[PDB]
Amino acid sequence: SKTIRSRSIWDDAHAMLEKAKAEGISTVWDRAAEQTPACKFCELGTTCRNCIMGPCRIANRKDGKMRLGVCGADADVIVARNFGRFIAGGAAGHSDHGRDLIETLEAVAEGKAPGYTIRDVAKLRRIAAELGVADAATRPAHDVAADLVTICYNDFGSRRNALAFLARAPQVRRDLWQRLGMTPRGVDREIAEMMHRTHMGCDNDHTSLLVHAARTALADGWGGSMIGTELSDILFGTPRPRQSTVNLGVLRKDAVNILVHGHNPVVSEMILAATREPAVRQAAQDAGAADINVAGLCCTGNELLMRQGIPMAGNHLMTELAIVTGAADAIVADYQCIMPSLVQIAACYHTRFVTTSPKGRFTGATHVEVHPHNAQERCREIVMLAIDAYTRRDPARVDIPSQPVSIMSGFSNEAILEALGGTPKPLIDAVVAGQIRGFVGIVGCNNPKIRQDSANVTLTRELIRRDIMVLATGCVTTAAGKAGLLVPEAASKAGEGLAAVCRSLGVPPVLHMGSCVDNSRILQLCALLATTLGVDISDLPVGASSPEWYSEKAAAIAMYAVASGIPTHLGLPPNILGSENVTAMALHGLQDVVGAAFMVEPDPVKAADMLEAHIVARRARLGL
Amino acid sequence: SKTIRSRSIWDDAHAMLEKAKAEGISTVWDRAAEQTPACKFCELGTTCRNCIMGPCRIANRKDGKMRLGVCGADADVIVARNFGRFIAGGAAGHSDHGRDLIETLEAVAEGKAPGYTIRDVAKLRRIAAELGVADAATRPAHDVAADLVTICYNDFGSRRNALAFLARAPQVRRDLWQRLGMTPRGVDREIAEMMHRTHMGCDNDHTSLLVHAARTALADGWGGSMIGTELSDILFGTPRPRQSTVNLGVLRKDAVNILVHGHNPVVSEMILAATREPAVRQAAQDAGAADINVAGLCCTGNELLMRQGIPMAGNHLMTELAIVTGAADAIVADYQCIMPSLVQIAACYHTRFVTTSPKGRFTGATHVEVHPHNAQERCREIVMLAIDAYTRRDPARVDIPSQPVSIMSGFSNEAILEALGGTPKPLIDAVVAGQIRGFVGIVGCNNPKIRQDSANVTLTRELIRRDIMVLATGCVTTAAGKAGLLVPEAASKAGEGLAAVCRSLGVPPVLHMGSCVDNSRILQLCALLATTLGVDISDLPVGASSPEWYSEKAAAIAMYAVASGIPTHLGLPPNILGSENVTAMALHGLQDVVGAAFMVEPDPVKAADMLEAHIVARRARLGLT
Ligand code: SF4
Ligand code: SF4
Ligand code: FES
Ligand SMILES: [Cl-]
Ligand SMILES: [Cl-]
Ligand SMILES: [Cl-]
Ligand SMILES: [Mg+2]
Ligand SMILES: [Mg+2]
Ligand SMILES: [Mg+2]
Ligand SMILES: [Mg+2]
Repeated sequence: SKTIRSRSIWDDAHAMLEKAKAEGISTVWDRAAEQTPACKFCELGTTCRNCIMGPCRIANRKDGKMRLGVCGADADVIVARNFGRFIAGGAAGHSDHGRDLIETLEAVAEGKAPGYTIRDVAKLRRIAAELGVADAATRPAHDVAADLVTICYNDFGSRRNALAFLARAPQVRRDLWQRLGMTPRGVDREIAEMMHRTHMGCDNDHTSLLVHAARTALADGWGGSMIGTELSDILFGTPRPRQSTVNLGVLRKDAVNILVHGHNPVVSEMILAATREPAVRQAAQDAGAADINVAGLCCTGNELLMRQGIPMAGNHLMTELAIVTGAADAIVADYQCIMPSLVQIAACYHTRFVTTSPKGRFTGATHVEVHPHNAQERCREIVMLAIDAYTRRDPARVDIPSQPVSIMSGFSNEAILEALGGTPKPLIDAVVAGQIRGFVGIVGCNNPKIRQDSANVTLTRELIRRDIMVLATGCVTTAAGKAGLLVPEAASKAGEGLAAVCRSLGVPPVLHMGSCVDNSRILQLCALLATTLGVDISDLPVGASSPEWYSEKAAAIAMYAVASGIPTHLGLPPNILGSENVTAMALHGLQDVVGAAFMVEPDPVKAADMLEAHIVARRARLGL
Repeated sequence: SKTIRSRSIWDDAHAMLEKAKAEGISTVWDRAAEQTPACKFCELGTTCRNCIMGPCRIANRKDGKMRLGVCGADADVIVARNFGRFIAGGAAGHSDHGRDLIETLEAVAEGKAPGYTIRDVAKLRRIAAELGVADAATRPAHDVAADLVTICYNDFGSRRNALAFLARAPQVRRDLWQRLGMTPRGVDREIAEMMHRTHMGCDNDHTSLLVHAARTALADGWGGSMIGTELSDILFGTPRPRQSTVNLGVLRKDAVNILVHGHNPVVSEMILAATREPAVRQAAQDAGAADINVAGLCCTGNELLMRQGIPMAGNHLMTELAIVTGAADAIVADYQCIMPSLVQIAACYHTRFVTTSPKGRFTGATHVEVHPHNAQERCREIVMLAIDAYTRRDPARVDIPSQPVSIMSGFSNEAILEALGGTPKPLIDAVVAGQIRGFVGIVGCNNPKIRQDSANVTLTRELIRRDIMVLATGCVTTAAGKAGLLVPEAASKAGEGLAAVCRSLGVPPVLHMGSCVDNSRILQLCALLATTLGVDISDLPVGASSPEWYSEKAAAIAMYAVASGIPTHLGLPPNILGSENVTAMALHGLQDVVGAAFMVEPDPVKAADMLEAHIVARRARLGLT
């Protein structure tokens, strides 16, 4: 089918799209077509629904009418407020994620989280000492954890002048933030202040609104997400390199297939542990299965991949198709990016759709709520539901379409530094020598507006060919993985300089650095490289790119990348083009404020040219 | 003009609308007409922009298309998420306001706020003791203040199971909230969680979303707003009854007129103090003025009215018209409900438009930022800017249209209890005897969709005629004031029972209880009455109404009133009618969950009937006639 061919580059997606059509199942692509064309005001950002003096629409008319909202706000204010709330929603997703990790580490410290423990005590003592816990090296681990919990919770309070992890950024960058009024102070506080500023008659200056949008996003990258990443490593282990597989072929016809979907490893790690219990495995055998097969979707899949090597079934636009295989015995979801259509598609089969979070409620789902105190018992209950669902699987509707593709995951900063011998000097030397011209983090989503993973894969191939190492996170992981680029042998696809470094280290030219919260690792790596060189992050040969983004979370990541000094490419524009001034600020003006700006370019080859050009200019700023 | 008559019931508004039209000045009414008809999907709530898989619209088409967003979300989810973010924006406005008061009290306790003091130490010690500060009755005031600051900041953290002031609610109500998952835990936390829940692929159950909307609003009424009110009383004094005046006639042709606008008294109290410095008064006289004349707009005006008796120039839809008088020499703004049109209208005159908050930035304004450590110095600079602007006032463009109307303000709960002799017993006795059949808080805004204050005033008149005492806050204050209902003599307009009680106490039938954050005073009063009677707030003969609301803050107030058990009337619907299920939950389903629901009724006489009928039903359950 020509329609099916245009929706994805992958054979496993094509096969399930044909199967979905044959069974009359509507997918995200079908609903995207129904919503095209979109409302032009909504797409431009020139619409406001923030009070019931409105709603209002703005147009650039010669007769002067509809130039202002009822309150008098112009297009610049309305667009900037909409963008600010958009970013705030993204930051809030990461904020609540990080908060849940704090609450879990606290439950461990109190001895009230059966089945949870401190799995990297060394990192616990290191992070606690870094953030100022007294005698972190020698005090009992639970006491050190309790003090770290208090520091993290205080960053979710209203009394700080700067977030705890912000001290990682170079001094020149913290000084710049302080002067600009951009320093993030509290993870929840910046979000709440954004919602206040965007109320009618509060912040009515587009520049001020965008500066606080930067501050809100920085409170994510250096706050909610960084706390999420570092505490997840403490609770579940610091990732180290390991082999795994990717695509729908990780599902097994002869096993109980449990797909974990969503974001928080507090749930998926305990689902995994439940499947490994002897009596639970025995119950699956008694049902006729060969074993229990856990496979990951989206970010929680990234987390199990990074720490346990659990194979990943797919990314955002693969989620509906994973159920269409007919082999998904249960989906276990927590929150964020879980399309509610999955509840209806699961209803077409035997599949149990299980929700686990009080925040991720889906009408018609099977709710088995999970908290640290009951997770071990509840996750065992959930696996038994999956085994019971497996006994009702219709074999005539099963179609697992592909063979899995080998990948290498686990590239935490700890893992990168260990592969380098313990210091960043061999990496710095390769950059100075020009073997590695720079680094680009390719992050973010899929979007039905772009043929699935076409731009993600093309940009990855273009960059490594130009001796630019790629750091992959989020749903881009599945793209690079299915393209064969997450293995050391993919050095054959890189330019001469990058291939030589990769082969000397035994690593791929594309390093999987984790989930979307683990974009905080890229911030940490840039801060480390800048501090070692005595420069700003805005002087490093780095870039960021989300060629196929969709979510508010992705926009917040892009904003905190830009605000931290990292030129950031987006394949698609945010809904801001109705304000020329807001657009010019995002694409150009921010360069003169924070030392980086957004780029919007749907051609991934042209995006590669633009990212490379910034890297070249940065290499000149360093006199290379 | 028939068009001008239809926009407001007030002569001062009519006069300035005529003047604005003659000078070619566009007002909020003119822009409301340009924006009518509105977008159908935006009006119904059936549109979503929460990701760039969209934007999406939900339609009812024969081919069945556009029933779902690209992610699969239906109309119920989209409408509920939109209403949830709407509520979170209102809660956030009050939240940041309360936070600023915490930071001000902390600066005072540290001795780093020249010109600020603890004006009500007795209330400081009482509130601190109520919230658990050890030895609040005896320790040094600055130590007690530091400990109270810590308790208030902890409610803006992420470690509480319940907000500190929630203990005021009766146990039965706290038990209900706890079972429902509605207990507010952290003022910022609930707002952040709402923004998370409304991200694509998180909370996709409309009942769940509305329950968290209730929790988010409760974190305002029992958190951000109540902290704001109580700390404002501690810093600037507990309101007591006093006389003042209202309407555009409070401006003086012979004076430097400084209009304070916005919400935070931390600024307007220090502007007022600066105008009272002898050297600053002398500068105004040397410029030709008789004096400096501070007048209030919107909530910061309510604040200065309640605590200093400062006359109030007008409410929401009067704000542009106050500049059209040609006598506004400076507008001093902080944040919230400040229409950016005021910047352009000021530019048509000599008026200086001064912003004072890092949060309230206006392109083209004169920014003179104010913080506790520099407010005394900066507010003096702002008043000197106003005196300079006065020297450039064009006398030929001045038209102050009316004579001011006398009002009585200052009815804090402390003042009400003092008028009752120290206890609520005489008020309960009047309620039991049926002299006062019930109480209704009339709160909230103006809205160009309704002839200004027509519904505010008609509802107030209808209720007091039916022996229902009215508690007025926000922009309703100005409406009742200009109607002549905020004075003791207005008992003549109430029914026989309410008139007798009012005359025995010497109070008006309409009690001004302050600004929009001071709607927390109404929550405190209901909680006190419920606890004294041993019932829930949902058992009290009470109601709430915003006949002419517009803001997200007003919806958050309505939501936390409903969630606390207060039947709440809105003159206009929120943008939710695109979902019958969400609408039915708001208007009916909540009744069975929290003991109260929303009502939507644009006819203020019918609104009076519905509010009274709820009051009659609650009086029956108390065993009264
Ligand atoms: S805030 Fe202003 S632009 Fe937005 S809906 Fe209200 S009146 Fe219209
Ligand atoms: S969240 Fe769902 S309904 Fe909203 S814009 Fe995105 S795809 Fe459309
Ligand atoms: S749907 Fe109302 S403006 Fe786009
Ligand atoms: Cl035109
Ligand atoms: Cl508590
Ligand atoms: Cl009722
Ligand atoms: Mg706990
Ligand atoms: Mg500033
Ligand atoms: Mg301070
Ligand atoms: Mg619950």
